[PDB]
Amino acid sequence: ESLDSKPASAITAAKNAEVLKNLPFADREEFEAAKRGLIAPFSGQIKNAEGQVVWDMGAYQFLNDKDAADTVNPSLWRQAQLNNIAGLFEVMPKLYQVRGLDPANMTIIEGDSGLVLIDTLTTAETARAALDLYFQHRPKKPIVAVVYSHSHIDHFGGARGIIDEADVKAGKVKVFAPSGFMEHAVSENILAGTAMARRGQYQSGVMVPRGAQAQVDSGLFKTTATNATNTLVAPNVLIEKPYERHTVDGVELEFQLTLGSEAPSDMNIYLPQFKVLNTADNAPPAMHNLLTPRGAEVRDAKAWAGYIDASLEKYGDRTDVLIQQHNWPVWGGDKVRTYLADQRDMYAFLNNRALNLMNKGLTLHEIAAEVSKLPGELDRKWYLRSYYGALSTNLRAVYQRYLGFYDGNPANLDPFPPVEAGKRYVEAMGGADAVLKQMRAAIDKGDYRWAVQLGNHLVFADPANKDARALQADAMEQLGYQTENALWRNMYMTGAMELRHGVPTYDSRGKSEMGRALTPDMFFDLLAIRLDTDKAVGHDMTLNWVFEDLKQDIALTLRNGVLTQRVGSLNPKADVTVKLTKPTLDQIAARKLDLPTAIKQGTVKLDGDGKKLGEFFGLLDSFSPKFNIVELEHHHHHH
Amino acid sequence: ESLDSKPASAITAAKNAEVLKNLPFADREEFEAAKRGLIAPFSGQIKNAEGQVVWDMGAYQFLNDKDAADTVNPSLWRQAQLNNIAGLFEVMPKLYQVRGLDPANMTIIEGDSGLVLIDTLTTAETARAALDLYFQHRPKKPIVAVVYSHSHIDHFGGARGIIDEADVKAGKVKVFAPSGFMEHAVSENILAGTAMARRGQYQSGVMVPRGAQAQVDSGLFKTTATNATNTLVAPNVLIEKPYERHTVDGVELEFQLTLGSEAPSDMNIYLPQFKVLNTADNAPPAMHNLLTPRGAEVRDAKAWAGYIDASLEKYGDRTDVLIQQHNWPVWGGDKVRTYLADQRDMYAFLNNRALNLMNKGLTLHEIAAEVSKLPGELDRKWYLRSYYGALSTNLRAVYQRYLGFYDGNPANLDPFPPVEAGKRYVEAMGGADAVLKQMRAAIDKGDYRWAVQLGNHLVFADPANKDARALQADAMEQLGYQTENALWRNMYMTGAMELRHGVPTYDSRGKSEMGRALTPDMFFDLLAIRLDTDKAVGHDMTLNWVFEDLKQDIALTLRNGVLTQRVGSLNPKADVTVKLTKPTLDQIAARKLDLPTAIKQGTVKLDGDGKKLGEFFGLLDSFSPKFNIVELEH
Ligand SMILES: [Zn+2]
Ligand SMILES: [Zn+2]
Ligand SMILES: [Zn+2]
Ligand SMILES: [Zn+2]
Repeated sequence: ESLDSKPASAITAAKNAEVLKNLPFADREEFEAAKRGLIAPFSGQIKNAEGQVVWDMGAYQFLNDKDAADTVNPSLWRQAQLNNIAGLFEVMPKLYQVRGLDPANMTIIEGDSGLVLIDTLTTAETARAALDLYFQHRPKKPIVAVVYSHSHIDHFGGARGIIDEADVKAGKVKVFAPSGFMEHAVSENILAGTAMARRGQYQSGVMVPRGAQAQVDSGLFKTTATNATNTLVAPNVLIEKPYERHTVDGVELEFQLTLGSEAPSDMNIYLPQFKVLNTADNAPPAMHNLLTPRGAEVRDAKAWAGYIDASLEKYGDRTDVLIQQHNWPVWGGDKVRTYLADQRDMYAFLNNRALNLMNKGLTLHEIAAEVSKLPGELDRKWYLRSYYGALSTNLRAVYQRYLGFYDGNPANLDPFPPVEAGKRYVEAMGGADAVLKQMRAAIDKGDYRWAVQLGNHLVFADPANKDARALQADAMEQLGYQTENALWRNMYMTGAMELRHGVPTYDSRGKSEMGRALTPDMFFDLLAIRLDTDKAVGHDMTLNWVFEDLKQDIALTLRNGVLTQRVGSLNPKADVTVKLTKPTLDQIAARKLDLPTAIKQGTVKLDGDGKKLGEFFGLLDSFSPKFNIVELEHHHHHH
Repeated sequence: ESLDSKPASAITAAKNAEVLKNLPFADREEFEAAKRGLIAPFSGQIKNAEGQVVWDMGAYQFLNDKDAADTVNPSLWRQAQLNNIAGLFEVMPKLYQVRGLDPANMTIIEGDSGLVLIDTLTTAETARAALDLYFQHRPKKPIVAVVYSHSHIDHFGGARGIIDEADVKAGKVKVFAPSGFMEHAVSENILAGTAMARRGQYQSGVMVPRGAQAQVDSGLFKTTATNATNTLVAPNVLIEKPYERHTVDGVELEFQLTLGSEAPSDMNIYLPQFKVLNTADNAPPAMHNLLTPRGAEVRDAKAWAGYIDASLEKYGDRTDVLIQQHNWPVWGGDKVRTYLADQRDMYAFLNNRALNLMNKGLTLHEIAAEVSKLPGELDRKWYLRSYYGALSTNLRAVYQRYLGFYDGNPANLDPFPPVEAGKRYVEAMGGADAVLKQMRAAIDKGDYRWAVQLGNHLVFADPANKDARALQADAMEQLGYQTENALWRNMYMTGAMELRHGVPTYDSRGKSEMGRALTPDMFFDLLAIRLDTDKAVGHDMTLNWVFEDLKQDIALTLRNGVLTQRVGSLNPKADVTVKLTKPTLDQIAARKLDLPTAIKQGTVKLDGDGKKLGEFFGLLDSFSPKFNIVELEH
């Protein structure tokens, strides 16, 4: 059994050939839209400080001016080609966009004295690159203001690389963000940080080679930035009312809060002076995720449809061009009004259809199996295809939002862990060889979906079974070859690769500077996650923390291996009281500055039992950024 | 193969016998607490208008003064006994509680002129009964004010039976509720209404007989009310700030918002004049659900722990007795301070431990499998046992909240529907007979957990396989006999019963009057759910609605079988414009008043294509309250 990337099976090739026949030949419409306003193309590379590649559009040349290969869904191939169109774009005079230099776009508005930006891209490196491409064709001006459209890393991530933290803290640079920005940005990207960043590798397929038999696109972007720096700079002005009008450097900004739709902290930006609506990631030219593969809170499709309709009503009649923080604009009022109506209907359908079927007694997987397509004319639009969000996943996500993972059947009340279930199922099926025979029967039949279910049990029962791994990877690859969903392709390709070759050595948060924006409260919330309860039991203690810089008191309590904190108060009977600054704390937990060294230097001043502070830091776990996904967890010692 | 309730197997009996040996003998402490302040006991029956039984404490006599049977977990049996203590209770002079006459409790505060209530129970029938028991021991006075502690049916459900809708709309009666009350009450109880009410029958085990081999308790209550009326009356004062002080009829009410913890719209009520904290359902004497079996939005354990700590700081030093909207109070500042600290730690552990393991790469079921108990002293408290919320479920729920149902493994990206998976698994295992052989092996071994997994595939592959159904029910019954979790027992017992005898004829929302509180916006949100997309495709239309009573305009749009609405606006080119009142609309959709009849009467006035309005109503589905859970649909 081979570990090599197999060609498309006859079944796969035939399946893709049939997709070619049934695609809307409306063609060039989105190509003309993606090309319109192109000032300077980009096909090059973005490198980091150490000369490592961060971004590379050149890797995708195989897509340009060529027809779809048998190993890639033709509809997916079309989207991939559109996403190859990168560079600096002029929407209108004074209104620019840098697209395809990062997963997200950067909107640049030319003000009276400087520049007003909508989003800062994913990394410092890509943010800098995007701004440099802009400065190659437009005069050098300072950044006067920044808008964070939502709490997603691809929008706030590159902030520090282009703006100064001190200028934001001073109010010199206005940084706008929707209600609940930090809370949600830190929960998603920091608190559940390690899990998300790793799961995200499957979503983007970053470590998978670029080619017709591997990584081709990610639906709303190509892939993610490698070997780069994620940053976080807290906003200065928060959008709290449903609508807020603010003018900065002679630029009229009209914010529409869209909380709990695409992101927990989210908003649209209307530009009155331009007759342009920036729909952030609320209406991209593909079905978005109600539940993201990387892992984040469920999204509300009802609210999402409501917010879209609100934009269509409030701005639809005064918008000449719709711009987004992913992909190309939509030109002309007529087209924008149709687009928004179509977008709204898609989210409303996802919600209402699932609730209709839920109330009929259908469970998550029954619902996903019964709704095969978008209704009426929605199935005929290019901008509504499941390139990013999957119809099945989104239907399952509505079920999750309203009811949860549990289907109501008590036989599913207490599922076994994958290894325990794997061993039992393999035995029940006649042992390893019997499952391998059935896997081969399924692959021959072209039932790749069943073969992956079969193989997963075997791989989890015995990760040392090489035939099981090769067959599992072969079936996933064929599934990836067939899928129109870019994210599903990426997940399947990553899975295939990791089954065959193991997990590649890469950490998305390696160079991450997001921990700087963290308040002491946020910081202790992370320590509460890091704390090893098993080790911490029998070590009840109270630690008081006084931040001389922030004039903030935190009462930390460790009880029964559980860490809780109180902001603004101090415990009178605290085992220890720690006097320091936020920077000093950062260094100690990041293992940059040693504890007795800080006491020696006088940066840390203790009152009471200092041993207790040392033992507290000894109870904290350190999360490895690598973890097995397609096979069981790498243990550690012998079992 | 038999359809009869089997006795406990030797394995089951032995397993339960061992539980008896290892339980905290702190006994009487919770019994003294549950009995304290009992004015008048209740063991009787509550009946509806038609003389049908609604509530019956008498059905649980088997628990009283008897030791746990073979067929019931002893820790569960203890809880069941405590939950049998029902009636009228005095916490303090002017402060009363009616407990065990409904799933929830009713708090009665005696004001200057009348009564100030905290919650109205689940149904009109139980609310009335509870208030009558109170009036048998205390003077007759009017209800001056009502507090809805949260958006749960067991708290707002009996409102109409004890208060007047007109008095609330007029401001004569003050009705307090936390921020987002109606939105969340309607979403949970109405929009996902049918699914929730039906799933709830498994959670409560309402249709399962009461006995040592069947329904015994529901952890925070006995079960739910049968053949009764759920009501909904909209509040008139909404608590929007984190803390709000309001005084009504000389009663000082201090509200603490606890949004997104136990319920999306939720709050605690501090009573300054009494030195009493009402923790609603935020700190009951059992682990609560982060994910409810009946189906609702995930709960935030982080926020939940944060809110508890905030109560402990803000009121802990000024509280003599803690009262709750389920179960008995906790007496004395020292005990209340320990309780709240314990409660907070439980929720914080659930969140933090799961996040710790999530970041270690553990998936939902691996996390549930690795954490077997609460840490340190938390495992030693009676009030922290998994009688209601399950530790496994709650850990799985934290994973759900942060990451979702999908574990990140692409082999689980597109699971087959139960029938398709059932057929494939059964075939893969050597066909029906081979699975039955393996099921029998599992049951003999006492591996009931594996037998239910095996049998589910078979029952879904062929629901006509009688041996598969009987064996599946037998295994679930044994699982029910073993469990400390009351909710899990109820679910297993309901499953067993329905596998053996099919779905009983009962609807929890049969007599429901909740649709009255619905705004036209809310009403059209329900119609959007009811709309049959398949039938509606090719019937694009625009319908304008003008409510003469409310002075509200609604623009309805049906496009590609998708129903959307705009509040406060009208479409100029609408296919039809409907002029009516909210009451008139209610009757048409409830099929009480016919369309041409309303036009004849002049209650419905049309402008444009009236045929289109008739075809619109023809596109609406009607949800049957009955649906198969433990076998394939119908
Ligand atoms: Zn986004
Ligand atoms: Zn984005
Ligand atoms: Zn309740
Ligand atoms: Zn509740």
